Amino acid sequence: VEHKLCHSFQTFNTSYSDTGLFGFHFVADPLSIDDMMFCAQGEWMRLCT
Amino acid sequence: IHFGNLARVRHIITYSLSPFEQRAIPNIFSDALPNVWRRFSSQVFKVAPPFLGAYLLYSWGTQEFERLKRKNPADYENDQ
Repeated sequence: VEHKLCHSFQTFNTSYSDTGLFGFHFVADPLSIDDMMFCAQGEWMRLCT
Repeated sequence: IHFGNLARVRHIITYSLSPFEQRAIPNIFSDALPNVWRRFSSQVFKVAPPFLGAYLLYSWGTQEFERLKRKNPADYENDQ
């Protein structure tokens, strides 16, 4: 919100029998993709630490 | 802000793998070396020539210069 990074974003933990996908998906304007991904990954790193 | 204002690109998919899922120097023989030769081959005849032609000129002038130091007996065949 503070930087108008994306129109929307979501975390997801899709599970499967023997595997799965853990991540996130955001929708943004062509010119803020970078800052968004940056802040996002940051939070992930903020999680492990 | 140089990334994003570059150019109008449409319909191009690219696939790449994390560096840790692949080899650093793959197919050294099957693929690598052959191209190294391919490339060497391609250029050899554009480059090498003028270099070789220079070498000659070097060798020629270099020796011809020495020859001009040695004496010619035909200058003393009567100097008794």
